[PDB]
Amino acid sequence: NFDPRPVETLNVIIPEKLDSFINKFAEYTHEKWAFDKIQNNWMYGENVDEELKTHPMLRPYKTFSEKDKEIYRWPIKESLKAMIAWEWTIEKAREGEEYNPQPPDLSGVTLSRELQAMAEQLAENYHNTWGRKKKQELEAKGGGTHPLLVPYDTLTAKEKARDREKAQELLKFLQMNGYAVTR
Repeated sequence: NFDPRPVETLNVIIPEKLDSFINKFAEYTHEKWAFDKIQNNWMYGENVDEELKTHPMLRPYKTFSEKDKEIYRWPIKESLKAMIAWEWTIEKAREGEEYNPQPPDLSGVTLSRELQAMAEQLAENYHNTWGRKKKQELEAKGGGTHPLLVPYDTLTAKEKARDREKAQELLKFLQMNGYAVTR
């Protein structure tokens, strides 16, 4: 049984100051995506094409329209709104330690046990968001089920990994930019 209730973000307001973090982290997430594509021999094209390995978003984040930037900014805003809804504090406590994209490597950033615990809550909320969306999709398309429509805690480690990776990346990037996140 699975009744996912992701945190309701619609009326959560992110403080204006965090817009600098949103834009830097959006840029990073695009750069990481682009890096992997370019490593796999992808190139700029006017259309997405898996045969030719072209993609129109293989160019600098700074050249994007607002709409295209929002592709990366929206999920980050949704993450921060969850954190704010949970009454976590996010404060710039320290100076940050921070077409051929070469994004920062996050593999050397270590989260405290307590930040890892916070990453688990984020990960579960990602799963709940996907899950509630998936139930609506299924019903709109005529029913059926999906094997991952189970509570987060019941997922295997492999099934948890994508959500865990997402949550860690956000917290690591916050830490690298000098933010303390507490509850």
